[PDB]
Amino acid sequence: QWFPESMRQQLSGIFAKLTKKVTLLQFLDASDEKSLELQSFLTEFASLDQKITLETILKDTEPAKELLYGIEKMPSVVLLDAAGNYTGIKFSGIPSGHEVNSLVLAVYNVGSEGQPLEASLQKNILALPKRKIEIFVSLTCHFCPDVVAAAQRIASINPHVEAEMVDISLFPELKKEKKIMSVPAMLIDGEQMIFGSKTMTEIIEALA
Repeated sequence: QWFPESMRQQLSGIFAKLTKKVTLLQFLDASDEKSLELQSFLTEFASLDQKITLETILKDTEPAKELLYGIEKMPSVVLLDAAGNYTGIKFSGIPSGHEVNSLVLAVYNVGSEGQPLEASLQKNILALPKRKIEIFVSLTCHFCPDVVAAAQRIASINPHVEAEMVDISLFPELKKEKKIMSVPAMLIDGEQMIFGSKTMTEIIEALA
């Protein structure tokens, strides 16, 4: 239902490049509709390749784990590498529709060596401090996934950077509070709100 053969053909090409295992860990609230929707989406996504595993934990049954991953917004899924460690990559909401690009890229960067990158960028990425990036998106926003994938790639490389995709349409009170008028919007820690499309260099500069 979620993925047509047209898209499975595309994603099969990318998931052939996976050299390492990857775990998608959902924190499932059984009484919320969006959680069960996310489970359905992730179940079908995980069946696209053997190296992708879906693990399910019920919300409010593992407080130690929820602390460790910083599980606040719902619905929620986090990415773990082959060793079982938290990559810093999180999705708050369902990355369906056009955000499938973000989940695919995140899984690729965690499940492989990644694309070859300029050494100047590589050393700038490793040089960053402790950071928490929130990338606000809508499911129909065409320029959003590229910004999510750039931020979430930094998180995959640097162990202290964390990158959370947030479907802002699911959190209307946060939209008014932080004044998220356009999208993609990007919030680093608390502090700095950055609207519009951005490059890897610009994102690293705002994270410096």
